[PDB]
Amino acid sequence: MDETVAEFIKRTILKIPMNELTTILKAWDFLSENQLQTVNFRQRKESVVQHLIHLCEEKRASISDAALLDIIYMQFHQHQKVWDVFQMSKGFDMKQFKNSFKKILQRALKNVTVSFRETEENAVWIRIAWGTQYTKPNQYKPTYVVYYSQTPYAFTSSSMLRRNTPLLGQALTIASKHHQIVKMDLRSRYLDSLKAIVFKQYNQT
Amino acid sequence: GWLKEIRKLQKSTHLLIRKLPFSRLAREICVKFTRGVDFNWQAQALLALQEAAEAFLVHLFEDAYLLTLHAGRVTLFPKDVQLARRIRG
Amino acid sequence: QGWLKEIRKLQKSTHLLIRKLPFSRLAREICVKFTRGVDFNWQAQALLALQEAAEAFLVHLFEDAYLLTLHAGRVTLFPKDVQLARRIRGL
Amino acid sequence: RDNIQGITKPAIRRLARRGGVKRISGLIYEETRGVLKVFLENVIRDAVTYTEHAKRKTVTAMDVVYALKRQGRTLYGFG
Amino acid sequence: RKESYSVYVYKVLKQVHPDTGISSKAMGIMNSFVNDIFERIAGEASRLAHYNKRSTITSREIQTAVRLLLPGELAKHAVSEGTKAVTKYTSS
Amino acid sequence: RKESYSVYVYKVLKQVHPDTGISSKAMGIMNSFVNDIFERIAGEASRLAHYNKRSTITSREIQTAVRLLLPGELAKHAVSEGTKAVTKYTSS
Amino acid sequence: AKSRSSRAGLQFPVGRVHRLLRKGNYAERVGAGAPVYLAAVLEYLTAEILELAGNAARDNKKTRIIPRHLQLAIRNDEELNKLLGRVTIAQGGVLPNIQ
Amino acid sequence: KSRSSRAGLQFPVGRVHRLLRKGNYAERVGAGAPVYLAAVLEYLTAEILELAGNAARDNKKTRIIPRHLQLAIRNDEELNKLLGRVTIAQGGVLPNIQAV
DNA sequence: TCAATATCCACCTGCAGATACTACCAAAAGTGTATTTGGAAACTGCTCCATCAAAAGGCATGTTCAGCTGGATTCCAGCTGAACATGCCTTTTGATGGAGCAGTTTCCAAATACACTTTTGGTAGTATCTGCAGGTGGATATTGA
DNA sequence: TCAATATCCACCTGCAGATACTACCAAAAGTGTATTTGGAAACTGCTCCATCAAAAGGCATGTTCAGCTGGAATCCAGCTGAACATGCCTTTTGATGGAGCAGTTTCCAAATACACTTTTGGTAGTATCTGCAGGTGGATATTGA
Repeated sequence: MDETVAEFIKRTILKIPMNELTTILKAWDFLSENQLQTVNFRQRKESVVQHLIHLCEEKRASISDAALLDIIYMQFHQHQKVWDVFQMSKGFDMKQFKNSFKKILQRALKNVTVSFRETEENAVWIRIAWGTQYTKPNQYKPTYVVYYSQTPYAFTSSSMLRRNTPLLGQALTIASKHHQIVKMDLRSRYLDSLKAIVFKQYNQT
Repeated sequence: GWLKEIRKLQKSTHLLIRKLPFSRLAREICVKFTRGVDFNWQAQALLALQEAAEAFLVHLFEDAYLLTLHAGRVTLFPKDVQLARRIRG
Repeated sequence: QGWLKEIRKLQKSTHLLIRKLPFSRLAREICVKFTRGVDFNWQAQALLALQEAAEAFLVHLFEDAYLLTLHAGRVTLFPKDVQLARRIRGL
Repeated sequence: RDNIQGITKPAIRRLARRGGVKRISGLIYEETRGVLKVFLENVIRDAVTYTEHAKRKTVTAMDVVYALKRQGRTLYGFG
Repeated sequence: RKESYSVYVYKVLKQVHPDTGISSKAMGIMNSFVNDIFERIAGEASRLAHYNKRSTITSREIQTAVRLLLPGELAKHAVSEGTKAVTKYTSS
Repeated sequence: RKESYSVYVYKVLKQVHPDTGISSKAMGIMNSFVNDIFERIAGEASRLAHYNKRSTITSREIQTAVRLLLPGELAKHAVSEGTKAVTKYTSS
Repeated sequence: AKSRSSRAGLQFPVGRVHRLLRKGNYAERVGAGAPVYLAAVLEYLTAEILELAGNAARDNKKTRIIPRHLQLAIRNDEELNKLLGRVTIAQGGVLPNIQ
Repeated sequence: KSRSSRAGLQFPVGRVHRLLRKGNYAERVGAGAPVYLAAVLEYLTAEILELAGNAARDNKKTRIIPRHLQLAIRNDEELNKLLGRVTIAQGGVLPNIQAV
């Protein structure tokens, strides 16, 4: 594979504690369980990741697979990031939402990378890597979004890279069955705490 | 006059290349060796690199203008920069 | 001609070009000015090492310096060429 | 823009003047840029090795100083 | 009392050029070659461990020193060879 | 946690030029100067002891390294100063 | 019983390299895999040079290597010359070069 | 009772000893090596500072800056030889123009 | 263009120095095994200092001109190379002693460890004070005449 | 040479950003006292190789001449610098992260010591064989014709 995705996957895997590497790998499912059994998880981390990277090289891994891995990693390590809330008002199936969001971003910006993954409670996790009309995207400064289709609420992570927030909000508002969006008075590092109060307000207005 | 500008620029010590262009170039070069990763750069590292580069270029220009005069000229040619690098090693 | 035959012959070879006794004599004369006036002995391989190094130095300097005659549009080697080569090298 | 055309004619003229140069040919502005690019590539390659060895994502001044010292160039004012 | 690398140079030579000998003056040059590169690599490896406050020299220090010293494709192949050697040393 | 030679540079300065100060950028240059010469001298002294199969670095190694590194009259005066220092250190 | 050069698959000595690293005041401790790596590197470089030199010898119609051949090899190669640019080979001569 | 005082020095003898011990220069270090080396370092330091202060005086200033160090070094035949592969930050160049 | 003379190039012969091979050996150096220990990896976490945007004004960009310089040509006298005849200095060879190198003693100097005192680095909060920027007045060289 | 204009120096005032000076502290580190150990100096002896002589001839030295080249003087056209008007990119500032750096734990890999093989360096002695020099012998360009 390209030398730029090998480094991405290696750096991503070196961040994962040995106490839970196997669970993440199993969820990713890119490597078969037989290949996992082939590996030794007791020698130092560098050799383990060398072996896993060789396995990925035998197959053909694309930036989509690595993006899926990064999404899965953040599902477990939510607290690493600060999470902000957005609200949508004045208002499609999941596939239409996916296509509209992706096409909006691809029209505004020539070079991007988008990915989705489903989750319980009708949730969808989104990862966006921002680019420009001249330059490639940055895979190490992404933007993560958690949107619950049966609700007008959307939660966002604080990137060290602005200049794309209004476009993101517009894409969320258009791809879904809404036409406006605002920011709520809630922000913290604990996504579940925001979630609980937000749906408490949603169910009990 | 060239004579006033030479005298003024030899009394001075400040850097002559602007910062942001040099920073952009040095970050563009770095990303090729890091395999796509955008490394961070301390502020005191870019100044070091700039000082070194400007010194290198000034001394090279001196050595080359030594070779323009050897040939009976007043005007600096690339012909003269190439040969100085060969002789220096 | 005669210069081209000699150049071709000499670049094809490896042997030393300065005679040995004169080089030995000069090196010993230089050593005696250090040492506080006493005459040191010399191994033979030492003098050969020094001679190889010296001839290499001189041949390479002549190479670097005949590039400055042609720069100046000449064919004849002058001393200013050697001086400037030494200056630019940093010696 | 190509990020090396940001090294302008006046800057190169200033470096030349500080070097004592009276006149300059119009073909000196592209030659200098290549020289500078080569120098920077050589230094930065070694600087990045020193910091990736240490398992960092941040280039410090000591890495640059070590690289230059390797290349035969010793710089004092930094630490 | 005196020791050298001539045995191993002769083996390598008979391994790449089986029909070809080597004179005594040349093997001195090769022995000098081997002693020089050793010193350079070990010197760089000494500093990297000092810069980073380490008391042990490992294969990683040697690898980094190889990358710093050797130019281009030559470093690439040297790294490959050393990595294979360590790999099959450990697996025995 | 960080250490330097600034105190002693300031003393020496007040000892040669009592009316004269020094800026912070310049003392960095002087600290870099002191660290460089130390490394050179100690590096040469390390080799002389290795060449001659010695396990100890003494004042003789430093003296020889000084002669090798420093040019001309500067080495002469440095040797004089070091010899006096050792002489009056021993006599106490 | 078994050596370490054989485990590694090498001709160069892994014990001697270990000894020289320990006796050279390079650091307090020395790992197990450093001598293996270094011996492999040295073997690779030796083989490269000897290959080029044997080729040069054959071109000149000789069966034995001499310093002339090593010099030709080194100066005809764009990388070995950069590694060995401050080095003079005894009894090696110069490359033929007019103009 | 300090070692620098016994020797007549301002530079630190104990620190030099510690740095020689920790630098992997040899398995042992004697007692006169630190004093000898500290004295040499002090001599060179003062030799540079004198010329730098003189250059500052010529420029009508009471504070030393890297320009003065550069002038001192490059106008002295021996210090330039010692420090000829060195570039000094914020030092500039010596004025030099020449007729054709 | 012709071609003898160098000159080149190839090819064969002989032999002398230097290579490669075999045997002995012995020592010193590397390997295996078991024990203990300490350095470094793995995981947390917190504060610093790096990165990203924005607003504007100062330096760079573009066009024209004319004066200066680079480059080619001609001519002539100085100076280098080539050839030839001498002979003086280098090269090769061999008896000789001075200095390097190994082995044995011992003794002086360095490492190890514990207690105790001193010094240096960093922060808080000052207080100067040196040097730079702007303003103004006096004095000369060079531009063109 | 006259001369105005920059330009050159010099002096002055103002101020603010940076250097010296105190306090203080407390952590790290250096010093002093005993004790043990081993590295290097001092002495003797031995044999290797480096200095010092004397013949032989091959390369260096000196003179002269012919021709090649360096250097100076013309001349012409290309091209670089200077000046002016304009606008775009760099500099400065403020706001957040995210990555470096310090802390704790533990476990795995390194040092240490002892007993046992093995490998490499050196020495006779053997022989053999590669390449250098010589000479034959075929065949090409070359500067004088």
